[PDB]
Parts: sequence; C-alpha cells; structure tokens
Amino acid sequence: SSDKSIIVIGMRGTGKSTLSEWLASFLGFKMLDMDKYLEEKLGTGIKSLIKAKGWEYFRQEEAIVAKECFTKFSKGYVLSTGGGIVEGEDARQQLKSYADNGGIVLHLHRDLDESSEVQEVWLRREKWYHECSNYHFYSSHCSTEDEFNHLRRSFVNYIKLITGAERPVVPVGRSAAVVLTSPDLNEVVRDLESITIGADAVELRVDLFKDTSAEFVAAQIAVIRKHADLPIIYTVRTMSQGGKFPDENVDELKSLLLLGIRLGVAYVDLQLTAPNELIEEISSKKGFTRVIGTYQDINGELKWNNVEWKNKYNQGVSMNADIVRLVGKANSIQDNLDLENFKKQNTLKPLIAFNLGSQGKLSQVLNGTFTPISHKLLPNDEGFLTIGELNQTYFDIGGFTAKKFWVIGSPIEHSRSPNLHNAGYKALNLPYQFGRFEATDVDVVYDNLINKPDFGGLAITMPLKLDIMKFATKLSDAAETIGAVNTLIPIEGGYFGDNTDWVGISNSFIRAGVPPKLSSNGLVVGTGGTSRAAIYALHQMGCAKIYLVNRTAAKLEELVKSFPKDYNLEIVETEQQADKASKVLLVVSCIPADKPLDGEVLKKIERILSNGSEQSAGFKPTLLEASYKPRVTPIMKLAEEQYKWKVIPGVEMLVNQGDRQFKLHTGFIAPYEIIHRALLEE
Ligand SMILES: [Cl-]
Ligand SMILES: [Mg+2]
Repeated sequence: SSDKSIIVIGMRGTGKSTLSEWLASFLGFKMLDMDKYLEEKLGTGIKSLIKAKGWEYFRQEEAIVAKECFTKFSKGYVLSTGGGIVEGEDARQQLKSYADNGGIVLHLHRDLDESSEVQEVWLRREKWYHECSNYHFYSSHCSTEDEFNHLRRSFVNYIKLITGAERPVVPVGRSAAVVLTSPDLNEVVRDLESITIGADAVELRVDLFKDTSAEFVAAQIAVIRKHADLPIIYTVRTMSQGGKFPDENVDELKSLLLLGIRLGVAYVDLQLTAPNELIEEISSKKGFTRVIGTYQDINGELKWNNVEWKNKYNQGVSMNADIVRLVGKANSIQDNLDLENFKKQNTLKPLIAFNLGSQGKLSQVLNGTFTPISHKLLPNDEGFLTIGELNQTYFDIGGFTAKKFWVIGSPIEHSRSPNLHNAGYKALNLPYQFGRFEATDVDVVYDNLINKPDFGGLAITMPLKLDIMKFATKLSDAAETIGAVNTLIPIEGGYFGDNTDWVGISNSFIRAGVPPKLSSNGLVVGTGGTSRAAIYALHQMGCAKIYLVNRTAAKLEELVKSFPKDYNLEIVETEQQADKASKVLLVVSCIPADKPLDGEVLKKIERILSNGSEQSAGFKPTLLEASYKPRVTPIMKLAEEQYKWKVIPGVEMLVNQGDRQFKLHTGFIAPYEIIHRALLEE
C-alpha cells in the first residue's frame, strides 16, 4: 500500500467533494478541500475574491496553495483541487511534476447530468485535465443501487491497483473470461449482468469497437464498470492476429494500450509479434496492470510440438509477462492431446492455451486459466462456448461430479438456502443440488450426509453452529474468533470450517455504499445470534472503536472478555456516553424487532443516531438490521425517518452470507441478481 498523497483533479460536480471524502475514508487518509484551504487562508470566499482581485491574482494564490500542499501534505492526504486549478500554467506544471516524481494525479471525470457554459468550460479544460494527470476514472451516473455497487467496487479495485496496494490476483483454480465482442456495449447494456454469469474476468476486444478513439474506448470501459466489478482484460487485436486493428498503425496501438494503463485495467494484452519497442514501452509503463503476452497460429497448421510454440512461450517468460496465451487451431482431436503435453512441459508462467475450431472444443473445456466464453447476445465468430456449455461438457467428461449440498439445523422447514443455491447451480449449469435436513445431533448428520461419496458441503444454522466445529480439521480465523461454523466443505485430509455470517454483514454495508475499509467507528445493539459476527465484521472493516448498547450490562461485559483487546469494544453505560460516542457511522441492530424500542436502550440509540448527520466521511451513516422479519423494524423506521440514516433490511444479510457460502461450496462467483431474487421470492 502506497503512503503517497493522491491529488484529485477534474470538473466540479456537486458531489466530487463526497468522492474525495469517500476515497480518504477508504485509504485512511485525511481529506483536504483545497478551495476551503484558500478561502480560510485569505479570509474570503473564492467568488468574492475573484470579483474583487481578478482572475490572474486568484490563480496566483491558487498556485501558491498548491505549492504548499503538494510538499507539506504529500503523505496521507486526498488533495481535492479546485476544478479550475488547470486554468493556470503554474499549477499545471506542478501537477505534471507531481506525477513525474511518482505521485498519483487522478482525473475524476463526471457526467454532470449529461446553461451550456458547463459543456464549454469542459471543452476548454479537457485537454488540460488529461495532460496534468497520469490516471483517469469515470464517476458515471447510476440509476440503480446495483449499478452504484458495481461502480464503487470497480473504483476500489482501481484504487488498490494504481496505488500498488494489491495487484489483481491471477486465478489459481479454473477460471473463465467472457469475451466482449460488441461494437458498442450500449446495445447490450441491460444484459451485461447476465452476460458475465460464470466469468472471473471480462475480455474487452477494443479492436471490435465501431470507434477506437480514446473518448469512445473510455466510455465503453465506463459502461462495464457500472455493470461488473470483474477485472478487465484490455485487448486490441490486430488484423495479422485475427482482429480488426491495422498492424501498421503502431503509434495508435501504443496510445490505446497506454490508455488502458491510465484507466487502471487489471490486464493489458500484448501481442508477441508486435514490434519489440512497443512491447518494452508498455511493459515498463504497465505499473501494476498485468500483462498477457499472446500469440495465435491463425493459419492453424502448426502442431503443438513445433519449435515456434517453444520460442513464443520463452519470449513471454523473458518479457516477464504475467500470463502467456497461445492459441492454435485443431484439425483433429489429437491436436488437443498434443497441447496437453505442451502444457505439462511449460509451467514457469501461468498459461492460457487452447485450440480454435469445432475439433478444439476439448482443449477449451480442459483449459485452466481464463477460458474464453461467450453468450448468445454477443457476436461469437471464434465459436467459444457459453458458461453452460462449458460446464455441461466438463461434467460429461468427469471434470465435475454430482455433488450434494445441505442446510442443517432445527427448525429447517422454512430455510431459503436451497432456493438460493439451486438457482445459482441452474444458471451456471452445475450438476449440484441443495437440500435441507432437520437435525439436532451432528453425529446423525455425519452418518447420513457428510460421510457419503457425493458429499459436497454443508450450510449450518441453529442449533448446530458450534457442534459442527468438531468435524473441521481446518478452521477459519473468523470461525475461531466468533466460535461458530456455518459452512463446512470437504478438503484434503479433512474438512474446512468457515463462518460467512460476518461476510454477509460487511458486504451488506459495502453494497449499500460504505467503503470496504474505513476509519469511522461502529455500534452493535443487542446480543442476538449475529452480534458476535457483527463485531468481527466491524473490526474487519477497520472500525477503531466498536460501541455496545444493551439492556443488561452483564452480557456486554462478557462480550468484551470474549474478543481480543485490540478490538476496542466499549460499553455505552449511560445516555451521556451515547451522546459522546465518536464517529459512529455503522450500526448493526441485533435486538428483537417484534417489540418497540424503549428504556435506556432507546435513549442511547437516539443520541447516536442524532450524531450521524455531520461527519463528512463520504457516505451516509448506515444501519444494518439483522432480523429477517419484519422487513422494516422499529430501529430501521427511527434511523431512516427521524435521522435520515441509510437502512438495510435483514434479508440483505441473508443473501450476502449465502453469496459467500455459494463461492465456498462451488468455487464459482454466484450470479447475484438471480440468487437475490431467489431468496426474496415467496
Ligand atoms: Cl447455533
Ligand atoms: Mg494446428
């Protein structure tokens, strides 16, 4: 993780102050509004200063503030510049110098509800914004909560990439990449969530766009980031490699590849036949974007024992590509078996390798890394399999086996876990099925379900969340700390016991606009079944303090003893202490919701809810209700209507803990829209 401050530039939206605050909350940085910094230093508002002292004077003082901030606050700050800072060449050179010295100058582009004066300040400034920044991100306009979640998650991965905090992790298991081949993604915009079912990345074929200008390419990536937080593989396939981009337009190719890096794509594709100066420049400027070095035998006459494949693979190793990709053509089914022997002999780098053609299907089914898949709504001239066909054939050759998964507990009749997981299996065409099993003894569960040849995994609910832990040979850290297991899967030598209850809580917050890491504090109300997972989740999110409110203190005093001291659990003993609880922006209610709030508990809650409105952390104060019924609980009604908190019903926690459970059971990312709908449907 980089400690260097981030400078944000770009046109002023009425909420780009919020975005810089949000980013600061995520990074643990301080937010510095450079406009207010100038206004407080000079003792006057910016508007009054301009009309009284002139534009030239204002830009001089703006440049002076920039010079101080860029060196005095060069560590641990989000420096939010005034929108017009790029109007002065003094400030422009300071921005360029900051990026030249290894800093991030981030151009946050906004739609501004896409008074013609705005479009036209934009026309005058747009080139300046580009030249003064080394990174660009579209803060697009979203119309649904799911679009907002995709954009923010895309933003998080982007920030983690460009700051060097965390590179995209190359998949170790089987993985797939849906190949986006549309000339304009706006034609399938409402289908993108379904198109990406089963994919671990999206491969963007830039050369297939109807327009390859930088503006069109950037808008296409914006469309994706509103509908998928999957990592992007950015590909400009040339004509000599089966694509549409002319091989002779080398400067234009380099510019597009550099544009991908500036947009923080997870992977950029490089053709091994490209001029080596182009390859070396991109690789030396890739930063933390990963490189896939690709060669394709277009005429398809090479055999997999040909020396050309060895030379190409070794070129990929010698250029330190993160992934090598070699694509042949199958003129017989033996071409796929020859390729398997090649895969066995070249393991220094991760390798994407398969044969094209109807006779090459076997190689695409057996491929391990980022297997290209398509979708009925996309052009598919290369003839890739859909996720369902890929999973169908893999089962039919023995790659999958008919596994059985179960939810266990008592009572179990009204569990919605089977509906969630079976809908996920259906959409992925997995040969799995999910059932329920009423039980009070974990030993009858082991004899009937676990110790069976087709045992896939367990979902565990009351009253067996501790009794099941005796069968786990490997325990998750969260399972140990919370002291309960709700997911059991077979592994080598035994079984893995995990707890996804806390994952359901934090992802509920994240999906509601909360950054996945923050600096503010949290509150847990009550001692319900998910109160332990709530504490663990709040600590995972980075809450410096976790306050506790309850009717009885003895339950809370034992709660503090049962967690590590560095969790900073603090009991709210009085109403006065509730009024002075600092920076409480997250609340998990774990109290019974069948009765109304009353007593000292209500008075403590009201004071904390009242203090949530003015903290400027970049997101609304957010309350998560743990109770599944009723949908709107008294604490929810109070926080939302009286104090204007953001409010999350308990059903969201259920979907999100099942979402994580689905990944642990199957290894696949669950299709979120489908499993969310399946748990809600009555
Ligand atoms: Cl339990
Ligand atoms: Mg061949």
